[PDB]
Amino acid sequence: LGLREIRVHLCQRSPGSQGVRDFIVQRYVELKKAHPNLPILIRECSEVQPKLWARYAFGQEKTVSLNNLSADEVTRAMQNVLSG
Amino acid sequence: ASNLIEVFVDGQSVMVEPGTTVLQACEKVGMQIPRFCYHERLSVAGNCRMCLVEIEKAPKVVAACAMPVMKGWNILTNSEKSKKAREGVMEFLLANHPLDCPICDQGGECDLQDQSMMFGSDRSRFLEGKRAVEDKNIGPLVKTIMTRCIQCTRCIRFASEIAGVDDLGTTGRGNDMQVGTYIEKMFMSELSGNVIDICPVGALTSKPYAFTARPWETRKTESIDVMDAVGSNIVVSTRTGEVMRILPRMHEDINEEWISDKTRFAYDGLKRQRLTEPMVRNEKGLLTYTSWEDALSRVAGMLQNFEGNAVAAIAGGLVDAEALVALKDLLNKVDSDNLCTEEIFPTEGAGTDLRSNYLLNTTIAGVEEADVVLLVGTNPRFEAPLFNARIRKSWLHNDLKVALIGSPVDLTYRYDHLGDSPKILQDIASGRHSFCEVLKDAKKPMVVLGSSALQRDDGAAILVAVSNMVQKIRVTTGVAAEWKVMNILHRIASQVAALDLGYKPGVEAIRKNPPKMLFLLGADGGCITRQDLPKDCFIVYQGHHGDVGAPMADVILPGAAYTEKSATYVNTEGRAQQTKVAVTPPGLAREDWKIIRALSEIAGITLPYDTLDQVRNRLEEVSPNLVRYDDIEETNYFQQASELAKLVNQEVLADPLVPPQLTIKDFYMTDSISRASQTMAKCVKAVTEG
Amino acid sequence: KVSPPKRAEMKTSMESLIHHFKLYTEGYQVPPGATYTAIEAPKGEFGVYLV
Amino acid sequence: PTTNPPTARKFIWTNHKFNVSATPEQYVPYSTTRKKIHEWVPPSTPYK
Amino acid sequence: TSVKPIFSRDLNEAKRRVRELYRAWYREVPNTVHLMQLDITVKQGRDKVREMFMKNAHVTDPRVVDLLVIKGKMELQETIKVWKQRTHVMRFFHETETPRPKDFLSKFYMGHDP
Amino acid sequence: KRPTVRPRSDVTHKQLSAFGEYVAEILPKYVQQVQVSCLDELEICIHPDGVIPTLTFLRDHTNAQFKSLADLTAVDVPTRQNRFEIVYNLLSLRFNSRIRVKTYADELTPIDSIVSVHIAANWYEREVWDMFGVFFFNHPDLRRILTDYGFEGHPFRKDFPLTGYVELRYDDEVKRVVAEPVELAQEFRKFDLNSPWEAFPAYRQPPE
Amino acid sequence: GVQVSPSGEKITHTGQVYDEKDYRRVRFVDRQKEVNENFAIDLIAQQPVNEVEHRIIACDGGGGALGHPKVYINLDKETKTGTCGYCGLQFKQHHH
Amino acid sequence: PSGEERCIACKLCEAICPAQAITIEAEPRADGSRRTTRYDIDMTKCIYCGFCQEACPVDAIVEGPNFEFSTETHEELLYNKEKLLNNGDKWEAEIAANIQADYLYR
Amino acid sequence: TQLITVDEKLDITTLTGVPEEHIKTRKVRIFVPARNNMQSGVNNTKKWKMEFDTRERWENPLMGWASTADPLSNMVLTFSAKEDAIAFAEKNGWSYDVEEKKVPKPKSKSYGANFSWNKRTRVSTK
Ligand code: SF4
Ligand code: SF4
Ligand code: SF4
Ligand code: SF4
Ligand code: FES
Ligand SMILES: [K+]
Ligand SMILES: [Zn+2]
Repeated sequence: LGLREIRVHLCQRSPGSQGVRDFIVQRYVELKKAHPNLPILIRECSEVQPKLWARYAFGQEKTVSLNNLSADEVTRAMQNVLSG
Repeated sequence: ASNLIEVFVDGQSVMVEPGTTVLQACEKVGMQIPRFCYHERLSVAGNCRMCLVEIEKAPKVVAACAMPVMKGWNILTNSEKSKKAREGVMEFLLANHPLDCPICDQGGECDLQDQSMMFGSDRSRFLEGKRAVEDKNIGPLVKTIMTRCIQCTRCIRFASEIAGVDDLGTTGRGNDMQVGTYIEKMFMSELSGNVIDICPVGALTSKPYAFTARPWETRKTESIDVMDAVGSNIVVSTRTGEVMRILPRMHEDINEEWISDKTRFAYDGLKRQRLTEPMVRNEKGLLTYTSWEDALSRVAGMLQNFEGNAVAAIAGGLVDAEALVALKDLLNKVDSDNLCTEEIFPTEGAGTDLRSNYLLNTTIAGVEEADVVLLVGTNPRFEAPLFNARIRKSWLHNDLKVALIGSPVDLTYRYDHLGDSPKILQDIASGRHSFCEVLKDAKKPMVVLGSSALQRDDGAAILVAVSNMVQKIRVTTGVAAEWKVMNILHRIASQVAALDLGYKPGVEAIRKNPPKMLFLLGADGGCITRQDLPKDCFIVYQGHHGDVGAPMADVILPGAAYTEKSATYVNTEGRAQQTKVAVTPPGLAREDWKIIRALSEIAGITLPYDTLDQVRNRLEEVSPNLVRYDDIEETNYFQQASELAKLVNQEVLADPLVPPQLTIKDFYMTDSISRASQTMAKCVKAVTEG
Repeated sequence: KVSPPKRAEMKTSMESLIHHFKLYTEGYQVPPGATYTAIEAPKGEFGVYLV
Repeated sequence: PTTNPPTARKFIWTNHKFNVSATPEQYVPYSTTRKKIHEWVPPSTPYK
Repeated sequence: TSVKPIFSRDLNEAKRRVRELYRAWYREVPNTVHLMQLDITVKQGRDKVREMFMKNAHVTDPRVVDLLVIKGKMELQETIKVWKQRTHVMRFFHETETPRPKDFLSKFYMGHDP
Repeated sequence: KRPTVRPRSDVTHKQLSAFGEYVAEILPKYVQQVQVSCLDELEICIHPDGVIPTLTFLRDHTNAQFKSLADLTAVDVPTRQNRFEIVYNLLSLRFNSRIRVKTYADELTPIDSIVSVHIAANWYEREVWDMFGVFFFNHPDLRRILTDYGFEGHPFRKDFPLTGYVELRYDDEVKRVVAEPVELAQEFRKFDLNSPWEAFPAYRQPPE
Repeated sequence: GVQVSPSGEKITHTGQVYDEKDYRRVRFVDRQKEVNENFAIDLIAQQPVNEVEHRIIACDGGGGALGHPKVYINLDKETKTGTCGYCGLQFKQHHH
Repeated sequence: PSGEERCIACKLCEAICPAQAITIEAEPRADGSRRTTRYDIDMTKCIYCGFCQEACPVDAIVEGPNFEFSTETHEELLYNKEKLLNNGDKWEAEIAANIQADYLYR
Repeated sequence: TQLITVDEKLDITTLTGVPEEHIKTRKVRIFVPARNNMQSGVNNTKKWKMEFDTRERWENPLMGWASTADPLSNMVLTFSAKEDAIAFAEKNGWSYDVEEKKVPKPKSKSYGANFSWNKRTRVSTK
């Protein structure tokens, strides 16, 4: 149940990744301040769907598609992943 | 047609730029003019006179390799004058060329033989005695039979321009003019097998490859080199299921036409000290051969015994991303996050979270594009020889301004040595330096920080100091947002893929929480041993060479090599490439991800994939850029990484930045294959004693 | 470039050795095209269609 | 070969041998190349 | 995406030809087993014919189904007038070949073949 | 004049060009291309729908009288959509001439058999079907003629392996001749016998 | 010369010999492994060095067309005899 | 005539061998000469066409006049370098005479 | 009347006669072959090639020859176009990996650069 890893896959140029890009620009830094032991791996590619992976203990992974989600509900999805 | 001129090849019109040569226009049309001395990456020499072609309404044939097209020229390439000129030039070459074709390593690879058959006459009129030239001993890598030399100065131009040694040349005059070294001098720099590549005749041959195979019988497999983190595209030449040769591949964005000497001649280490069967410790404490079932059953029993921080893994250098994600998934299913690498990167601040924090963001075309390059704590000539070759190419052509912070090493070009202290980073970031005002004069800077420099104790402090310096540079110079200044140069093939997959760099987690069960995925650096490991620790080493990790292991699992498996490796640029299968692993050795998956199945936690394509699917769902082969998609968020770096509050040490590789003797042996290679042993002996 | 030279010429001359090497390793290149050559075989008409 | 004997060479067999098939002195083929891949030799002393 | 039919306009009469060919093969299997002195029984020969048909059953292109029907008629006719011998008929069963199990552990224990 | 160069007569080239124009304008419905080679050989490339009218016209015309079929073959070029090129070489004894008729097919479009026009086409089309898998409509008996009984696959295709997929051996346990997946004691060593230098500039293809 | 292994098996001129525990010597059980007795390296080592008067010598192996292709050997090094790449004959320039 | 092997490991015989019956492996010898480590010719694969002996540039491989070498096993026709050198040493008194008689034609 | 519609991917694996192992388990490579750097000619870099993945080649116990067990080891197919190779691979049902044609970058070659007044392109020898 304990969170081990957060992976954010986005695009450098896509309408669906615009909110994810905005979230990483304005809010990733203090997220890393709040959790400076958790790997939030930011991976960006040309033609990938905006996707969020939460790896918990013993290899379980929860997958959240955040295609065409703007910054504030991307933030609340991240908060729901961090809390539960 | 702005700034373009119309020319004709055999009557066919074509637009060309000004300064385009006749040969370049002909190959733009689609015909390859014959050549012996022209190389498109060397300077124009114009001496072999084989590229003589006839221009229409011109009485004298011109050399296409040197003469530029003027305007409206009709280049009659297949005219009678051109054919007669080619026949005469081949006759003059083969007049004094020696009858050495059966005893020649250039059997079917001979430009002279092929151009003879395609353009020269079919018989000789030379009734005189041929000349003969005594041979040289320029090293144990290049065998010289100088009687075959046709004096095209390709080796001399390569050594002058790309190798940057100025050691070869022509001594004498006329027919007695000999290519070589006047004194008994041993020509051994890095990038020295490319003279064997570019010598068209068999005068400069490979001494490990001497009298071994033939080009028609050798099969060609296009793969990737893992000896460094450049990721040079290569051809493995394999005959009858045995690796026979390594050649470069043409890739203009990575390695151009050349590969390093370690890459070219370290292939013979794959025939010695190879792990072929699984082995386990017996009751006497000695390694004995056993079956795959028994070895994997022992490891699976231990893996079922332990969990959590008690299980850990360390990844070496010649490790593919497939086995990396396999071991990561296995330790994640036993709930272990101690997936460490031998190579150290600072985890403070952004760490490996942002991909731009540990990448050569400017890339090698950006090395060609830049104007000033500041190298911090690295020796690129031995850490990444093709990277240094591209720096020297930019230094020759674009007048690149190079400066170095670190120990003064010979980089085969003249640079500005700012000093070896790391306090110069603070000085430049503050803005009270002569090279700081040089940077503020410059427009497109490029700061390359070495992973060897990051290996130090104050690696985080060095990284955050360089990041602050780069941020100050971008503030004070006003560069474009598309231009990337910060770059990290790696010397480890597996490091970038492991950092992308989420491995924590360095064994600091291993030292903090010593595990009772350890995996050594190709780990031969000796970073973690049994002295700082607990006494009743179970070590399993999965690898292809038994060098440092196998003798200290309880179970040895023979994996595959980069020539023996199809594998994913990510270079310093972040570009992912895949090696193809050239040969098969010897004995009972298998593919590494297959070994890990079978071990997981026996342990009872089955990994959700069975085939290599499914492994690539898992790689994509972890980080979807290890499947974008030969793709150079750019990264961002350097502002965020620099902000986290600024909030990191470490301070640098007073130790000078000394790279581990100060000399080519340190360059020649770096990993297990180089240490097991006899050719690198001969090279070390030659550069130390001879 | 089609028929191999004599053995003495091969062992004496450079071009003859080169042509012997290339003919007995790779062989002569035939220009592309198709022909149907038929001769009067003793058993009838022997035909060869080469592409 | 009594008026015109053959050229004498030191490597020519001085004793002719007939067909030695199905005899103990018959020909048995083998690979004339040596070992190509050299296996790693584990140490003879225990780590502990 | 428009092509020339071979014999069948669509999948319906192609399946009709398949049914006719299967009918004639089912008729010929006992005669084959009796005439060519096969060690097999009538039941497993019909099972062999049926699972050959199910092996080919995944295709729905009418041209490919027509060509498969044509090839099946050639095989059947070759069995009607006995040119295909006992060895050629027994080649369908692979009784002299050790099969390869499809599990990852066994394919790992044998060799490098995926 | 030159003792090493084959002598050339242009009267045959002119005659074959005239006859090619003749056939092309007589049958514009089917004839797609007409060429005369440097060897003075006439090739007429036709649509597959006109194989029967073209062969019948060439056999029964007063000016053609191509009553003898030299051979019937197929060439597998697996880079074009219709990968099998069917070639009919015909001989005219009345006019002492030879002609070649070409057509195309792929794996799924059969072409009309010419058994009604020439009787050797029976066995020749049986050979073409057995070696390449090109079906022939309205054939008397289309079946294998050269391969083994129950041989699976068409072996003269380019993608078919040289050694094949199965090999025969006598098994004493079943007392039979059985087929195994093929294993070679020595693998066939492929040779890359292609010079990197262009041989014939007359056949230099334009760049893509 | 032909030498024997500790196994008792003769070693060929290529240096090939079977190991003690190698099973492939059962093909030589009740038969013989034939090794060519005349070793070419020893036979060419027995040949005396031809003492010539020229800076560049020509070799065809003897017999003209019956030998190897004609090559030229440059005898400039006085510390090393020039070896024919085909026949292995050694030549030395007479500088006295 | 010195006793050195005529073969120089140049692989044209196996390059021209139409049945692919010749297998050659080579390495420099202890004195640095270019010699073969393996020279196998399969009699059961050979078609006895003389292409090797007419492509050999140094008259090393020859088709000598021996034809009464039928064996009772398939293995004995799988020749190697030692067997071929033994045949050359046995038949040198006749092979050299035949080459002397005929070499002016070829 | 003589023209029907088919909306599929042109699968002929049931008619090729290839065993299902050598269809499903094989991977093919579609690529323009790299120029052999020991030569300078570029005539072998004009046509696209399809090859198969390398399988096991072991040692014969009798002669030491390279023994193989797969038939598609020497199978190399030549195509005039990448799309033609794609169509052939999808038609025969083989899974493909395709890499684009690596063309040499155009280069500014100037013979007068070897004798410059101030640039570093001046050579010290010829
Ligand atoms: S370099 Fe070429 S022409 Fe010269 S001996 Fe070697 S193969 Fe013959
Ligand atoms: S050694 Fe080779 S590259 Fe150098 S000048 Fe001579 S032929 Fe040219
Ligand atoms: S004679 Fe025999 S070994 Fe010689 S080339 Fe012909 S088939 Fe090959
Ligand atoms: S036998 Fe002759 S052709 Fe064959 S490798 Fe030896 S020298 Fe060359
Ligand atoms: S290629 Fe131009 S003269 Fe050499
Ligand atoms: K060379
Ligand atoms: Zn000699």
